[PDB]
Amino acid sequence: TEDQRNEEKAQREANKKIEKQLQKDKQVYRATHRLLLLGAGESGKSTIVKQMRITSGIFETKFQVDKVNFHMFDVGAQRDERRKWIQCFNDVTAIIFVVASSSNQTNRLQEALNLFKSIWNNRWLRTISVILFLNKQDLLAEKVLAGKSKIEDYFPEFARYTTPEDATPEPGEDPRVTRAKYFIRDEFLRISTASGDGRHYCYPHFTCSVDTENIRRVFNDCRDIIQRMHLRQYELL
Amino acid sequence: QVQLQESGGGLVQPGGSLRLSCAASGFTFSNYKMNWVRQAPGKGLEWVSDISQSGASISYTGSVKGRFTISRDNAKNTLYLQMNSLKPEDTAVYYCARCPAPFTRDCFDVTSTTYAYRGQGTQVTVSS
Amino acid sequence: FSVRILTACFLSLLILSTLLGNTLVCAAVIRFRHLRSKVTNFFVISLAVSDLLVAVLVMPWKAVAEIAGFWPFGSFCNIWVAFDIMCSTASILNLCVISVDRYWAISSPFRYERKMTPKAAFILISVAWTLSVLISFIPVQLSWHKAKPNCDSSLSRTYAISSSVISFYIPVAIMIVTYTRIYRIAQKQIRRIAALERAAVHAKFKRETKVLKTLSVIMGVFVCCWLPFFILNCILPFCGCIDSNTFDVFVWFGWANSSLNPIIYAFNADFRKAFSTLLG
Amino acid sequence: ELDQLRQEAEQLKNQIRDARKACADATLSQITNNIDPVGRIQMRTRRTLRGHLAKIYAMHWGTDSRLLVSASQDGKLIIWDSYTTNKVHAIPLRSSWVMTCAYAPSGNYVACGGLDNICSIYNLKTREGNVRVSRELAGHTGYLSCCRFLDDNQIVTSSGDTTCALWDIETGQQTTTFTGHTGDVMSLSLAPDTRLFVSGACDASAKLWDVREGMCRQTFTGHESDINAICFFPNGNAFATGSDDATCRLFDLRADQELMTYSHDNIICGITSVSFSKSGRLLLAGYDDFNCNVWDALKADRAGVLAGHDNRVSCLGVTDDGMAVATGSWDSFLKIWNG
Amino acid sequence: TASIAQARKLVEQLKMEANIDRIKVSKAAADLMAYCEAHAKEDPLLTPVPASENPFR
Ligand SMILES: CC(C)CCC[C@@H](C)[C@H]1CC[C@H]2[C@@H]3CC=C4C[C@@H](O)CC[C@]4(C)[C@H]3CC[C@]12C
Ligand SMILES: CC(C)CCC[C@@H](C)[C@H]1CC[C@H]2[C@@H]3CC=C4C[C@@H](O)CC[C@]4(C)[C@H]3CC[C@]12C
Ligand SMILES: CC(C)CCC[C@@H](C)[C@H]1CC[C@H]2[C@@H]3CC=C4C[C@@H](O)CC[C@]4(C)[C@H]3CC[C@]12C
Ligand SMILES: CC(C)CCC[C@@H](C)[C@H]1CC[C@H]2[C@@H]3CC=C4C[C@@H](O)CC[C@]4(C)[C@H]3CC[C@]12C
Ligand SMILES: CC(C)CCC[C@@H](C)[C@H]1CC[C@H]2[C@@H]3CC=C4C[C@@H](O)CC[C@]4(C)[C@H]3CC[C@]12C
Ligand SMILES: CC(C)CCC[C@@H](C)[C@H]1CC[C@H]2[C@@H]3CC=C4C[C@@H](O)CC[C@]4(C)[C@H]3CC[C@]12C
Ligand SMILES: Cc1cccc([C@H]2CN(C)CCc3c2cc(O)c(O)c3Cl)c1
Ligand SMILES: CCCCCCCCCCCCCCCC(=O)O
Ligand SMILES: CCCCCCCCCCCCCCCC(=O)O
Ligand SMILES: CCCCCCCCCCCCCCCC(=O)O
Ligand SMILES: CCCCCCCCCCCCCCCC(=O)O
Ligand SMILES: CCCCCCCCCCCCCCCC(=O)O
Repeated sequence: TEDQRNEEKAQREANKKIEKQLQKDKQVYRATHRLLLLGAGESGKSTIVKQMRITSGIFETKFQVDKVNFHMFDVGAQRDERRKWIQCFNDVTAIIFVVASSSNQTNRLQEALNLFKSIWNNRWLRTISVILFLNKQDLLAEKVLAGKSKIEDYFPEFARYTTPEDATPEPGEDPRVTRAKYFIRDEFLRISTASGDGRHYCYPHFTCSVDTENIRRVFNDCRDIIQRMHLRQYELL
Repeated sequence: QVQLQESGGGLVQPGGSLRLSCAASGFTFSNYKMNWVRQAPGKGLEWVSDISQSGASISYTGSVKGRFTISRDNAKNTLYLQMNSLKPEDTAVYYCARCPAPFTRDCFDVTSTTYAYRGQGTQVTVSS
Repeated sequence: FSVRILTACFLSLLILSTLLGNTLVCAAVIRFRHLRSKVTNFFVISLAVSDLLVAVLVMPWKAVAEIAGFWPFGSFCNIWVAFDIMCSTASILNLCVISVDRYWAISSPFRYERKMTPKAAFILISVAWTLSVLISFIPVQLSWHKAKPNCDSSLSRTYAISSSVISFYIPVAIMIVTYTRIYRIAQKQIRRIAALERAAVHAKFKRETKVLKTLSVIMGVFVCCWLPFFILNCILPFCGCIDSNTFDVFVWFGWANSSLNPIIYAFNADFRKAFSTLLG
Repeated sequence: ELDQLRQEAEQLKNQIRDARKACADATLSQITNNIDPVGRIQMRTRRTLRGHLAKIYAMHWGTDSRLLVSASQDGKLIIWDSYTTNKVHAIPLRSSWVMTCAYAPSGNYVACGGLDNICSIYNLKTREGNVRVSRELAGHTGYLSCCRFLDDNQIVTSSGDTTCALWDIETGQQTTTFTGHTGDVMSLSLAPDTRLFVSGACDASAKLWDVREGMCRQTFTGHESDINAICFFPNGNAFATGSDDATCRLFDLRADQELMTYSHDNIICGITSVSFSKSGRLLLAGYDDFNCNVWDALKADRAGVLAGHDNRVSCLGVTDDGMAVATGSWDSFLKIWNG
Repeated sequence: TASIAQARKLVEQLKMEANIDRIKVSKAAADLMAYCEAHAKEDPLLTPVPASENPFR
């Protein structure tokens, strides 16, 4: 059985080399953070990836912030049916959901809210934390200032609604524009807070998709997510 | 075989009351949260309203909030939608849709271009 | 006669509970892979091993001596004192290292993931055990611990102060600063989550109590069990004057903290599942 | 135009239902009452495989039953030696997200598919001894969900755009396309004679496809929810499909209807994977509630429960000789269970 | 004209599927039962195997 012993020795040597390569890959994989980018077709997800970098089914963006490696995956050539492959992304660190707010005419915001609700309420996506980017603030400001508004017609609650005191308004922004922005933010917060019992949390940001600090926001949010996870681990939160 | 059939519709005056009945065959009715989705002509599908497995938790689109009533009869295996004070914007094809998995809250693909668990639908037209 | 039997029952219950809890934690980490895989758990395993050493080598001989009223193995007394110092210091240092690990993970999480390799965890555990051995076996065997002119040791003032500072005061200072910073970071996170929740409620202090309760339980049990003993330890050489029975009670409380360490650290969900599986 | 076609389709569907009802003289359960039950099956984990970083979505077995291929979402495809728990091969993946892996019956090639829509075929018999991408299959608009090897020349793949395609590996172009689905085809299982294969999709229907002809001979509509996995009975005349409605259903091709439903009241969780033994008497079902159920295919009772996985069982695979069963779950562990 | 084409494809497919030979359930069930009984001894999962024959021990 000399030949069998030689074959076993060769297999053990191959396994040892593969294990060493896997350990190096394991260090790279654990250090790296996976982000899933999900957004509407009208929404400027491509604008965000173009800023982030500065027929394929999935697009991968590799960027590092403060010597932290981030791989962001953007849904490309995929069918509108998303339930089977959304389950694959539970293992990632965070899902960056981008919603376009408008104020052919369809209720895109309600569809975005339903999609966020589905992601939040998904069985395996209970672990995943969603970073929310509210795109197209300039368009909302122009539409509200113009005096014609779709959100008021779509939402009865918006008419009988007050701006929250914890919200911080910019000085250049109109109060009505701030009320609409915070109302949309609150709708996402009401869905996330009511649906989820503290396992995962929603981070809302106001962006125009031409903004340099977006990557920094993502980094800050990712850091916060890991911190909350650590707080969850030691049973603080 | 999962088949949903829609009863009711046609031509309604604005302000009229229309009842939409959905017949469910090929699955257990109680296990699934069910929703109504409407497609306007030359416009995309938009989610209208949903009712959960027990029926205690019901969510509506704001434009139809306070205006449409959704009820599910488990024993008669039927979904009922009540429409009153209709508007010219309200005209659309109405589709009866089922959540894909049982005992779950998420509805990912209910609003999607080709989804196989929705009925053929009935044209609802409102004429002033 | 009845009082001796009652004390024997309490000491036996403490030793059995300490052995059962520490053995259960070690059996869970060894037999379950998910617990072993995580780098953070390595420190918990080291703490469990130190607590096991306290239960196996430190508490029974003292309990037997107290029940008997005398120390039979006279030569063994010096070695037992060295083991007692090494085991207690190793447990306290392991608690300090666990606190540092929690602060590093919560404060700088990305940096924690990149820096804290298994090798780094091994270096921290090795430094803790090495410091315990250096401050315990080397002074006891060279007779540095006893004051210059039956198992009763009167510590010299230099050794008592140095051993207390290295053993207790520097870890307590690190833990107080570390837990205070963790409390501040946790409070800021609670403020952000609470603000979002308040905004959601408007559109339509239990969490703070939970964080305060967990930190309070860890700090209160550790400080309450070990602070009276160490305060008494520093005070005793200068006076010679506190009674021996009260001191023995304080020493037992310090050992009771080692018994209470699994409940404090191994009621994590993975540990609870492993304990339920093993007990079932 | 639309009304007449829909009415005619409904009439044809009613005729098919009436024919199936007429064929159902007696159920499978009634016939199998006078059959000796299997009893409790106490399978144990003989071998545990270690070295996966992310979750293991799919695994395939070799025909020799020595080697297995496991796909993981970390960007690593690992070929495992089942007897000695040694990693024969480690392959880096161009796309991190890989949902399916297949092993050739000759053993020469290994193909994996993922969200990139590209099926990558790796040659294991390279003269240098290092793994390289033999060929990459583009041209899918949907995500590639499953792939199986007919031989070294031809591969069958399952895609997320309601299509199944047959590819000639030498040319790199699809030999034929199967376009009869309205739902995302989660998986397809080849028959042993390789003439026909059955595919399970998200439209709650399983289709029987002829490889050479290119059309679906039969349509099976007995499921309430999405069909996650499909497997063949060892003769090739029947197939069993797992589904999200916590029911495994056995469909017979000649009967053209569902022979049996495997369900339990406490089990509400969806069924990710279904596999058959060498005899076909036991049906192995993977689940979302962290355990695999062994089902007696005749008696319709749970023969056994396999509870060794921390996270949900993504895939269940049985060797061709039937010796052991390898189970992949999302906790990054491969557990091998033997009777 | 996508809907009419899809409906026509469904009608043609249903016509092709309907006109097939069908076998009764009892005969098919008997064939499956016969296959299971014939291959019952060969299956290592169904019948327990000694450790010497078992390659996984
Ligand atoms: C000096 C004697 C008395 C006590 C020694 C205690 C320390 C050094 C020993 C006891 C328990 C041991 C640990 C037991 C379990 C594990 C988990 C394994 O995945 C990595 C090694 C690791 C972490 C060991 C490292 C060394 C260790 C921490
Ligand atoms: C990790 C744990 C189990 C190690 C325990 C080691 C113990 C059992 C060993 C190591 C050192 C040994 C002591 C070494 C020296 C002496 C002095 C001698 O005149 C009497 C025996 C005595 C007192 C030994 C008793 C047993 C002893 C304490
Ligand atoms: C060093 C740490 C990591 C492990 C501790 C090992 C212990 C078991 C070893 C190391 C030092 C050893 C002691 C060294 C010196 C003496 C003095 C001698 O007259 C009696 C035995 C005795 C007391 C030894 C007993 C065993 C001992 C205490
Ligand atoms: C460095 C900080 C964190 C801790 C300092 C610990 C030491 C140095 C402190 C804490 C307790 C203090 C002791 C408290 C009480 C007495 C009794 C008094 O009659 C003599 C001084 C003496 C003995 C003090 C000496 C210094 C002391 C031992
Ligand atoms: C083990 C023995 C010796 C000491 C145990 C001390 C424990 C039981 C005591 C000491 C500190 C106390 C805590 C002090 C402060 C608070 C905050 C209050 O809003 C809730 C109660 C709570 C959380 C107390 C709970 C009980 C507590 C944790
Ligand atoms: C338990 C933690 C939280 C607080 C510790 C407080 C310490 C400083 C207190 C509590 C118990 C007190 C001891 C209780 C009893 C005695 C016996 C008496 O004849 C001398 C004073 C002495 C020895 C006290 C000294 C101070 C003391 C040790
Ligand atoms: C009075 C006396 C004499 C000899 C040894 C001790 C031990 C008591 N152990 C219970 C705790 C460990 C310990 C001791 C002494 C120390 O200085 C010290 O720092 C520690 Cl940690 C006490
Ligand atoms: C004074 C200290 C005593 C120490 C005793 C420790 C005993 C630990 C027992 C652990 C029981 C775990 C029960 C799990 C219950 C569950 O969640 O299912
Ligand atoms: C499981 C570990 C148990 C360890 C038990 C330690 C045994 C120590 C016994 C010391 C014996 C000393 C004998 C000499 C005493 C004397 O001087 O007369
Ligand atoms: C790492 C900190 C350890 C601290 C240990 C310090 C102990 C110093 C003890 C000095 C003892 C000196 C003995 C002198 C003997 C003599 O009289 O000649
Ligand atoms: C390695 C750093 C340890 C720091 C510990 C500092 C404590 C030093 C205490 C010195 C006290 C000296 C008292 C001398 C009394 C005597 O003559 O015995
Ligand atoms: C969860 C509650 C924990 C309670 C811990 C109680 C610790 C009891 C310590 C008993 C020490 C007895 C010393 C008696 C000495 C003597 O003989 O006089």
